[PDB]
Amino acid sequence: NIQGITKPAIRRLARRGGVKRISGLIYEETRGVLKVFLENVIRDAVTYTEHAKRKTVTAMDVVYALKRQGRTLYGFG
Amino acid sequence: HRKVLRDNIQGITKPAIRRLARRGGVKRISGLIYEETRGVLKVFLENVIRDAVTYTEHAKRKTVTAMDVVYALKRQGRTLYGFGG
Amino acid sequence: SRKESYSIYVYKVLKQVHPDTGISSKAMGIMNSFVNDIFERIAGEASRLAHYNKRSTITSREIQTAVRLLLPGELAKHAVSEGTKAVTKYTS
Amino acid sequence: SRKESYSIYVYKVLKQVHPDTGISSKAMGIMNSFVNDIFERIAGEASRLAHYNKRSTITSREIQTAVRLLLPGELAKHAVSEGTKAVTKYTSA
Amino acid sequence: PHRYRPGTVALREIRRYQKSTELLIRKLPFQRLVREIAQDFKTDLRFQSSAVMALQEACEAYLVGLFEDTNLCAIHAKRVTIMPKDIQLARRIRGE
Amino acid sequence: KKPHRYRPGTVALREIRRYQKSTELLIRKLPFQRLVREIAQDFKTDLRFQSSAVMALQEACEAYLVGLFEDTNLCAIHAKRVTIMPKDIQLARRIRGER
Amino acid sequence: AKSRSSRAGLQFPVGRVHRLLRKGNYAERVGAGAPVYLAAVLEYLTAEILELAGNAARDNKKTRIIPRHLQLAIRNDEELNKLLGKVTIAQGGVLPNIQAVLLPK
Amino acid sequence: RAKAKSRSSRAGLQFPVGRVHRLLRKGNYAERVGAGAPVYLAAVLEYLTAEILELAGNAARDNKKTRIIPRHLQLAIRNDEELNKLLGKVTIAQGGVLPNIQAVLLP
DNA sequence: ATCAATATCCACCTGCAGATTCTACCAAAAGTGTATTTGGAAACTGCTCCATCAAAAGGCATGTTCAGCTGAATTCAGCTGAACATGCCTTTTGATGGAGCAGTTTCCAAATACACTTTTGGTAGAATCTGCAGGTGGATATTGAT
DNA sequence: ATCAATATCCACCTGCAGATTCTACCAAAAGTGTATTTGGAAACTGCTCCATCAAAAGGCATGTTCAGCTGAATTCAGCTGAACATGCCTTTTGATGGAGCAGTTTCCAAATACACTTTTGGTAGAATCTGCAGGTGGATATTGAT
Ligand SMILES: [Cl-]
Ligand SMILES: [Cl-]
Ligand SMILES: [Cl-]
Ligand SMILES: [Cl-]
Ligand SMILES: [Mn+2]
Ligand SMILES: [Mn+2]
Ligand SMILES: [Mn+2]
Ligand SMILES: [Mn+2]
Ligand SMILES: [Mn+2]
Ligand SMILES: [Mn+2]
Ligand SMILES: [Mn+2]
Ligand SMILES: [Mn+2]
Ligand SMILES: [Mn+2]
Ligand SMILES: [Mn+2]
Ligand SMILES: [Mn+2]
Ligand SMILES: [Mn+2]
Ligand SMILES: [Mn+2]
Repeated sequence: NIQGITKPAIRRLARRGGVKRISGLIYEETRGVLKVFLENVIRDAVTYTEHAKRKTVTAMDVVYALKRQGRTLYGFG
Repeated sequence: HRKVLRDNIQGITKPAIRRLARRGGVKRISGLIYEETRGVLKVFLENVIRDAVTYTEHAKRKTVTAMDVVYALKRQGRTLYGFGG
Repeated sequence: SRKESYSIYVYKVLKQVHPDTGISSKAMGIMNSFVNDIFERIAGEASRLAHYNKRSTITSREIQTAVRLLLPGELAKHAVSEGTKAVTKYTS
Repeated sequence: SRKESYSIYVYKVLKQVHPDTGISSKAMGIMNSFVNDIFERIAGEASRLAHYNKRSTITSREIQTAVRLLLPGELAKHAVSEGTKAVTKYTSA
Repeated sequence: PHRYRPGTVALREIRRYQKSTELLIRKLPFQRLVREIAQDFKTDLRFQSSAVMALQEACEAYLVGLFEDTNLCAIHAKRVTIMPKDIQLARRIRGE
Repeated sequence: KKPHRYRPGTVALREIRRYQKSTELLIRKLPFQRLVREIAQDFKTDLRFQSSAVMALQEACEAYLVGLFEDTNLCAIHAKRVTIMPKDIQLARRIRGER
Repeated sequence: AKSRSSRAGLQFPVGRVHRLLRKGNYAERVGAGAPVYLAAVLEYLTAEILELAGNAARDNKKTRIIPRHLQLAIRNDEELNKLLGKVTIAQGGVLPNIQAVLLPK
Repeated sequence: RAKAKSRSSRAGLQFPVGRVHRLLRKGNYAERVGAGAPVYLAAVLEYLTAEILELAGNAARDNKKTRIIPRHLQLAIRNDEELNKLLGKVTIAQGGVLPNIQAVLLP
């Protein structure tokens, strides 16, 4: 499912980041980087879900998971 | 009172900066690094000391304690071990 | 059935500073996040200040020291002044 | 004046894992710092867990979740097993 | 036939995507990835709609910021092309 | 009849190994103490310091600088240099979030 | 008869802030001036952000502030940017900024 | 009146359960503290302390020393992926750094 | 360094859907009045450490010479990545049920709080115990001129 | 490829600064009993999600062509490392007052507690009114030909 993150979507993110020219090997590298990040956040978000004895991951569970990883997110409280 | 303290950032000598860089793995050093390093350190030290003295003043003390510095380092994300009790 | 937020107070401040400007729902949610974030930052630092000094009370003095620690530069000086002015007006 | 520390408990664990090894006072000061840091980390996260879930009690369940949040990988699983073992041993009087 | 020179459209794309705010990854494949990752930690999970959006806002903000740092690293080496070694240097210095 | 001379970089490599094996503080104690007191005095006059507070500050500042010289070195090597330069420090501090 | 907010000259709620301080496990006791001081600081910071962001909404012919305006307001102000340096504003995007060496010629 | 049985001994622990309980009670973490919480916390702290002392005693034996010093703690922490991650933002006073020369610098 | 052609960007328009603002009702939160308690400031004061000076030798900073080798500057081809037309399939959008959790309220058994009392584990300082820091010298490895 | 120079490695040595053990007082943990609080099992009830199906739009995958960027190769002057003479100022240990933390006691200004009233903010639907989907026309920039 990580290949569902397509090369043009990765280019659009790089463009938002100001990048003009992109090596061909970047797309697989970005997928590996994204996967680690998503795994770390989701691992904690689910730990919060289990603690509340819920079966539904909430926006708050994600917000708390992002916060304790130093990446505070505004807009979903 | 003591003789007034001035220009002490120059006490951070080129050989001490070199030794610090060696511990950091650095083999070769541009001539301009020494003045840059002093400015970076001055900013770092000022920031920690500012917060340390805020804790001291809040406690209504006149003596900066090790704990005041530990607390200042901690709230800047640089937790320091070894200076408690 | 009843969920609290800072939205009406953010709206009241907005109308003081820009009387005929509005705010979108999503932008309001960001403002709510912002107030709660700063509230926890200052209250958390004030709690540690009281504990470090073995006091059981959070006073305006702990809030002021927390503000000096947490806010940068000029923002701190204007926040300390606003805080001190509000306490004075309230005390009279 | 009377100052409390974790020094004697660190020393007893040291003697369990290395019966003929000592420790310098500066290294002991690092161990005390370490114990106090992790204590504040776990208790702080447990306090938020209880608050998020509108509980007024920090129970061993909050300690366990905080440990799962705060410790990486294998460390978490070994700490959870020791923690769970100590509580079961403790509740059986 | 009309053909822009290499890099003219890239610069147009930078300007376009730095002025806008919409999400750049497609919704369904990201939604599918989140659930797959979530399965390896706990099975049978449901997700609030807004939780998936929070995760997508966070991952894109993270990737954009990382691409900015990666770009500085490429430019530092006298290049205009980002390469995996630029991402790796940037992630090493970030402490990741 | 020629006096012995090591090649440029051989003594530098000897020093890396020497200082990465040891743990002593690398800035002289008394000049560091004078620096701390000068900076603190400009924030509040008439301060005293516990001896261990000056030492805590020196431990923290030397670890910070060593860590920064590590990142600075990676940046110089990334540009195919073995010499660290101010633009390496500035890049490292920019990516670290200090700038 | 008068809310504590109005006696302090504030829009932000003193009563509610006091209650949140009491129930957040910050300390066994909360003095009377602390929620007034805290409410005033929060009101001030909110005013500072809404001022700069209201500006952004008018420069693009909008009656309503949106997150992009908050993001431009925050990131173009050195102190606000530092205070919120580890904060993500959803739907805020980034500042327009192309490194010079990438421009043509 | 019954014998006093230490809560540390009842849990099979070296770290002090009673003291941990008091520190939890007075740190304003919650209005109430459950009976198993200080037992679980003390056991985790004891476990992690054993993990660090195990590796640090090994490092001190690798340099033929009977006494652990901060350098051994630092070598122990930074040579272990998980301890290094847990203490990633921690400075160990007098710990120095790991030997490490980038390859492109060797002669 | 300019012209002619081409393509994209950027205001500006209407008309209308939908997001936001507006209004009124009402649990719940905030405020009030009155009583009562207490954390902690003020005023002491004992007693750690902190500031400062002192002495004196040698560890180390400094400033210089000189030359190795590095960074800077330049050229260029071959290979990669950008731009683009094309055509296909994944996503998007919409619809429809219904399965499944959150969420809510109530009520005791079980849990934790806390004043009082008893006991002992943990601390400070004294008394012992001992690694290892330096001090020395020889084997070996590395380095660099030859 | 082989010597001299030099550094680093590596055992060995002991006494004393620092670590460990001893000792006795006592603060805090534990025991007891009683008061108070809470988490959770039971029985629900709407409401978000998940599942399913469907068409079609528009975004992606692909293949082709070549521009221009990256990496390689090359040259060189001048920067920075290595080595050293010179001499200063850091280091170490101690003295000596005394600044200022801490420890203790007393006692209110400010805190909590509680019954009761007043007000407010959240909510939902109606009533407003802003963006925005596309379409247009001009601004502006890019590109190739000179
Ligand atoms: Cl107060
Ligand atoms: Cl428990
Ligand atoms: Cl690469
Ligand atoms: Cl530079
Ligand atoms: Mn063992
Ligand atoms: Mn009463
Ligand atoms: Mn009292
Ligand atoms: Mn000497
Ligand atoms: Mn000199
Ligand atoms: Mn070179
Ligand atoms: Mn070519
Ligand atoms: Mn005993
Ligand atoms: Mn030795
Ligand atoms: Mn007593
Ligand atoms: Mn005095
Ligand atoms: Mn109202
Ligand atoms: Mn449009």
